[PDB]
Amino acid sequence: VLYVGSKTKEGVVHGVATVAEKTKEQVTNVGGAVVTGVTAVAQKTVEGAGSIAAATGFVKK
Amino acid sequence: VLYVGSKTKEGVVHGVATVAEKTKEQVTNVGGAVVTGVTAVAQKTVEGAGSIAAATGFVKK
Amino acid sequence: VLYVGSKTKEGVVHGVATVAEKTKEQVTNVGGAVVTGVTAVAQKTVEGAGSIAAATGFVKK
Amino acid sequence: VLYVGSKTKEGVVHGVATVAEKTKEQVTNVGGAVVTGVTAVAQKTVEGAGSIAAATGFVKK
Amino acid sequence: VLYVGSKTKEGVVHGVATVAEKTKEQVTNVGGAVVTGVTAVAQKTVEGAGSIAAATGFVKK
Amino acid sequence: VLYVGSKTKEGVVHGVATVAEKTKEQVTNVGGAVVTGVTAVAQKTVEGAGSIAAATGFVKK
Amino acid sequence: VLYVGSKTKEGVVHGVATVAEKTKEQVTNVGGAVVTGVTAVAQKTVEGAGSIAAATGFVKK
Amino acid sequence: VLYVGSKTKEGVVHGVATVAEKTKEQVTNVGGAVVTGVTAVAQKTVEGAGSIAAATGFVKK
Ligand SMILES: Cc1ccc2c(c1)sc(-c1ccc(N(C)C)cc1)[n+]2C
Ligand SMILES: Cc1ccc2c(c1)sc(-c1ccc(N(C)C)cc1)[n+]2C
Ligand SMILES: Cc1ccc2c(c1)sc(-c1ccc(N(C)C)cc1)[n+]2C
Ligand SMILES: Cc1ccc2c(c1)sc(-c1ccc(N(C)C)cc1)[n+]2C
Ligand SMILES: Cc1ccc2c(c1)sc(-c1ccc(N(C)C)cc1)[n+]2C
Ligand SMILES: Cc1ccc2c(c1)sc(-c1ccc(N(C)C)cc1)[n+]2C
Ligand SMILES: Cc1ccc2c(c1)sc(-c1ccc(N(C)C)cc1)[n+]2C
Ligand SMILES: Cc1ccc2c(c1)sc(-c1ccc(N(C)C)cc1)[n+]2C
Repeated sequence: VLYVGSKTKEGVVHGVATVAEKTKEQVTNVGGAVVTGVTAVAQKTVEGAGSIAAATGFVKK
Repeated sequence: VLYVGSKTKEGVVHGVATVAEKTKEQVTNVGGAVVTGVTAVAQKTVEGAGSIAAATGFVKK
Repeated sequence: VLYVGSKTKEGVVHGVATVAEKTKEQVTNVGGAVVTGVTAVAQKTVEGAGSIAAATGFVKK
Repeated sequence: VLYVGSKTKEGVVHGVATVAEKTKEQVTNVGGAVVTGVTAVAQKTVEGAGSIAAATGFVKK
Repeated sequence: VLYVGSKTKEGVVHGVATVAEKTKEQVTNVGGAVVTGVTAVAQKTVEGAGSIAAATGFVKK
Repeated sequence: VLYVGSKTKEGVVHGVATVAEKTKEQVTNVGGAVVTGVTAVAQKTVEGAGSIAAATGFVKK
Repeated sequence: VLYVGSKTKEGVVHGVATVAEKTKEQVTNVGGAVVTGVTAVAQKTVEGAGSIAAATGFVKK
Repeated sequence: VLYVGSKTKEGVVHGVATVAEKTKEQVTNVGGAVVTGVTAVAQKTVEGAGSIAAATGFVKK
């Protein structure tokens, strides 16, 4: 009955340095799912599913 | 009955430096799903599904 | 009845330095799922499934 | 009834330096699931399944 | 007699990302010389002295 | 008599990522010379002295 | 008489990632010379002295 | 008479990752010379003295 939060962190990203030097980056997709290059991502979910970088081929029900 | 939040963080991104030097970046998609290049993203969901970089091939019900 | 959080961390990423030098990066997908290059990702889920870099081939029910 | 958290850490990644020099990185997927290159990832799940880098071939029910 | 320069670089700085988070930065100088915080500086000198971040206490001739 | 330069580099800095988190940075100088924090600096000198981060106490001739 | 330079490098710095987390950084100088924190520095000198991070106490001639 | 340089390197630094976590860094100088923290430095000198991190107490001629 006396919750006291103070300077708390939940789902936090900080202090990120990235260098990426590429000559050729190619993605070829035929009927599927491709996720590429996810950087410095943060989230908080309450009462639900939390997905960040999810690829599902297909759902053929 | 006495929740006291103070300087709390939930789903936070800060301090991000990114350099990307590419000569050729190509994406070719035929009937699928492609997600590429997600940087410095933050969210908070209450009572729901929270997705950031999600690719689903297809839903053929 | 007297929860007192103070400077706590849950699902936190900080202080990350990355260099990536490639000449050719290629992804070829035919009806599947490919996830590539997930860096500096943090999340917190309450009452749900938490996935970060998940690839599912397909769901043929 | 008197939980007192102080400077605690749960699912935390910090102080990570990575260099990756490649001439050719290729992924070829035909109807499966491929996950590649997951770095500096942290999460905390309460009352749910927590997966980071999971690849499932397919679910044919 | 046939100098042919092509895409040459001399005194060049490029692709620099910097983050600096400080709570207190102080400089106290009494009769001296202080240089602080020189970032991403480039020069080319022909037939002369080239100095970038030089501090000389004093010249009492 | 047929100098042919092509894509040459002399005094070059590139691809630099820096993070600096400090609580207190102090410099106290009394009659001297202090140089601090020189990052990503490049120069080319022809027929002269080339100094980057030089501190001389004093010159009492 | 047929110098042919091609993709040559002289005094070059590239691909540098640095993280520095300090609580207290102090410099106290009384009549001397202090150099601190020189990162990712490159130079080329022709027909002269080349110094990068040089500290001289004093020159009392 | 037919010098042919090709993809040569002279005084080159590349691919450097550094993390430094300190609680207290102090320098106290009284009439001397202190050099501290030189990282990822490259130079090329022709017909001259090349010094990188040199500290001289004093020159009392
Ligand atoms: C910081 C924080 C976050 C959530 C949170 C609390 C504190 S306390 C609490 C709670 C949940 C269920 C019940 N009952 C049904 C008896 C009573 C309290 N929640 C859900
Ligand atoms: C900061 C914060 C946010 C939400 C929050 C609390 C604190 S505490 C609380 C709560 C949830 C359910 C119930 N019952 C059904 C007994 C009673 C209280 N919520 C929903
Ligand atoms: C920081 C924090 C977050 C959540 C949290 C607590 C502390 S304590 C608590 C709780 C859960 C279930 C029940 N009952 C059903 C007896 C009573 C209390 N929750 C849910
Ligand atoms: C830090 C922290 C996190 C969770 C947490 C506590 C403290 S204390 C607690 C709890 C769980 C169940 C019950 N009952 C049903 C008697 C009472 C308390 N939880 C769930
Ligand atoms: C790219 C470039 C820049 C300058 C440069 C050359 C090429 S070639 C040259 C030269 C210097 C001195 C003399 N003599 C006194 C015989 C003859 C030529 N300079 C001065
Ligand atoms: C790329 C480059 C840079 C400088 C440079 C050359 C090529 S070639 C040259 C030279 C210097 C002296 C003389 N004499 C006095 C015979 C003739 C040529 N310099 C000075
Ligand atoms: C790339 C490069 C840069 C400079 C350079 C050469 C090649 S070749 C050369 C030279 C120096 C001295 C003399 N004489 C006095 C006979 C003749 C040639 N320089 C000065
Ligand atoms: C790559 C490179 C760099 C320097 C360089 C050469 C090639 S070739 C050369 C040279 C020096 C002296 C003389 N004489 C006085 C006969 C002739 C040539 N240098 C000085």
